[PDB]
Amino acid sequence: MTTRDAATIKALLSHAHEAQRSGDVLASERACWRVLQIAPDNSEALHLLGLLHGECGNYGLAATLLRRAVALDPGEASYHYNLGNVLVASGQVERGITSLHHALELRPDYHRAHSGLYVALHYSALYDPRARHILALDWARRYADPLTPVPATPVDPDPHRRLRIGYVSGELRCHPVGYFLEPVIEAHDRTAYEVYCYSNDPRSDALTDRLRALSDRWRDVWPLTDAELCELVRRDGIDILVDLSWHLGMHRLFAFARRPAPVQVTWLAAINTTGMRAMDYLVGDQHLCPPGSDELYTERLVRLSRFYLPCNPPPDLPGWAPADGFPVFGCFNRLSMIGPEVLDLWAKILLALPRARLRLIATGLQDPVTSSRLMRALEGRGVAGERLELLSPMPRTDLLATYNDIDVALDTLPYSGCTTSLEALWMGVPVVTLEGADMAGRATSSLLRWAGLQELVSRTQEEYIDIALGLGRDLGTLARLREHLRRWLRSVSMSDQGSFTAELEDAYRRMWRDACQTAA
Ligand SMILES: O=c1ccn([C@@H]2O[C@H](COP(=O)(O)OP(=O)(O)O)[C@@H](O)[C@H]2O)c(=O)[nH]1
Repeated sequence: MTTRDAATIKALLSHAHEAQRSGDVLASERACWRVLQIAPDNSEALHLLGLLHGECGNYGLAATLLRRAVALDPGEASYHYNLGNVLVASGQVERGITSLHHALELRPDYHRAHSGLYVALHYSALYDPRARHILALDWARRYADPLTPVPATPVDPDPHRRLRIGYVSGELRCHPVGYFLEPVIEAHDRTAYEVYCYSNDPRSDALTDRLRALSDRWRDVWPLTDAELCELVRRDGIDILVDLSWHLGMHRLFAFARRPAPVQVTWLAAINTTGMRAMDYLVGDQHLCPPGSDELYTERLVRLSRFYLPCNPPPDLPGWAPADGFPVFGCFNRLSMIGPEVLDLWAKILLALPRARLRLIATGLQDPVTSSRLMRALEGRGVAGERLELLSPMPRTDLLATYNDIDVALDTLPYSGCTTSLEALWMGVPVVTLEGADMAGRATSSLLRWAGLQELVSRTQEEYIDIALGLGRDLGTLARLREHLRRWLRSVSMSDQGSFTAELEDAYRRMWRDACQTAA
């Protein structure tokens, strides 16, 4: 006789895939375990448990589930793809890049692995701006530019009429994207603009409920094809469509590829070009996007004369403590951003201030394997591993509150942080950064320059060290900077929401004028 197993597995395996596509993680996981109880060499279920734990941040389990899936079926490109992403996210950038290469070698038309690879390069100093640029263009040429028509003249090209703005993202939720979009959506001038949001992910938390309520129109987009989304955007009559996700998120750039709107913009998540002809504008700022940078972008750079994001803090802000070995340095950035280049500098700072402690908080630090590897990485640079204190990730306000126990924040290179740096300043903690010759290494350099704190902005790695040393020694400059931030916080709490979105609206208007104008 034979067994009904194969049928039971298949029903569990499709149920598991539905559960994960709809957002129900705990249900997809338990179904994957049920498959492995019956058939523990099932590489499809190993793989899916791999993804889910990778999304949850358990990179230790994730990686070994995905490596076992690779061993059982090494020809399957998607198993290599997802292993590469886990490895990059865990801090092992070069090992992940290799895995991403394998996925492309096995399936040369893998558009998600090609993006992932493009993204991954920004976490490594080994790939210059020319290499990243080329790979992006290569992607666009393959998957985007074939779909793109020539720019048509806008419908009802009235330079002064009320404009419809469409925000397209798959991280409209408790997430940097959602955090910076909320103020913009609330403060948009309804006399001159109308706000459509296109949510490209099913996860709907308290912030999505707020974004939905603040939007004029909503639209849940994840179940639609790119062609279906295009005919939806066209029917809504969107004048300016905005890519909030970029290559880093659950984007919808093949819908953008077709030019459903006459003005198409990438903003907020972008750290480099999309590579696409179909993207007209990228919205940055004057410090963020350096003078000779434009040749690196298919989009036209829009250098706003303020910081490229709204800096007003949330209402539920923990509020500052009276302060409290000194000094405690801090870096609450993703592990992908903490590689060999940064660790070399952080070690040199810790040798020169032999009592100072470094405090990292990120996803993956719950696993002993990844915290051990980080401790050992520092000991190899002559720094005792006990001086390094690693913490598992926390809720937003709980994390904000732990800045009270930090004297100075350190920013990553070559991929500069952004929202962690802003969060630090909100809690009266100064941030030391390197200004890279590169948009991806300038999110903090810009922020700091626009907030008056140019003295915390190094142009060289040895200057980075010196600034961090200077702050660890002098209590006075710390108390000066803590007050500068107290005044800045209040100023930004009051004006910055409306001040920013007016400057952005000014940019949207000039994009629109120019679209109508050149039809004459
Ligand atoms: O343990 C953590 C770490 C981060 N975050 C939040 O998620 C964001 C992720 O920032 P990231 O680590 O990607 O660095 P960034 O790119 O903002 O510099 C932060 O701003 C925090 O608000 C959190 O809730 N818990």
